[PDB]
Amino acid sequence: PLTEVEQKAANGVFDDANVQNRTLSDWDGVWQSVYPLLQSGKLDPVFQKKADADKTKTFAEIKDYYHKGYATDIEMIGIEDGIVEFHRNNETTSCKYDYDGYKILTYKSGKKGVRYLFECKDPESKAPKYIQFSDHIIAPRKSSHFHIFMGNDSQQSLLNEMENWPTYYPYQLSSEEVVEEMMSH
Ligand SMILES: [Zn+2]
Ligand SMILES: [Zn+2]
Ligand SMILES: [Zn+2]
Ligand SMILES: [Zn+2]
Repeated sequence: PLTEVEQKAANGVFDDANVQNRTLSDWDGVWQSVYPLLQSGKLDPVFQKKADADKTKTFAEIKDYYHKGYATDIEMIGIEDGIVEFHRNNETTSCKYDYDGYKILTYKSGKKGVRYLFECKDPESKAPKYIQFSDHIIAPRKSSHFHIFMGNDSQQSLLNEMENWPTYYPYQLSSEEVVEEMMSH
């Protein structure tokens, strides 16, 4: 239903006074890394239509951007009931994360983002200690796909990465369904 104002927001325009707190369950769902769709060339039409409206960019450099961009080996995230399970190699880790606010970011492009931060306070879980969802939303609302940044250093390091953003769409969707979305977008 996306409003028109929620849309200048997704594009990185918003007043820092409009961001609001979100909860872990904006991101409940079972979810699939779109990386394998990069790798089998399933996403090219996206990177195509994009070099078609960017004269600074060739199909080549765009693809290379999303390659470095989506690379993860967390194949699959499942989030539900306060817990986040990561699937890397026929083995999950999970942890009951705790909301720890949001950082507002301004990118080198003058453009802005909000990372909604969480942390694992479980001594006994083996999940990443620090996670940050960023999903182009600034206020409570169910995600449609998201970037998650994850690490065990601090929050600030993650805040520092602009290089990698493993990107997740819902498991329901077909490859055909995923690309469709990244165009109508
Ligand atoms: Zn501020
Ligand atoms: Zn698995
Ligand atoms: Zn993004
Ligand atoms: Zn989308």
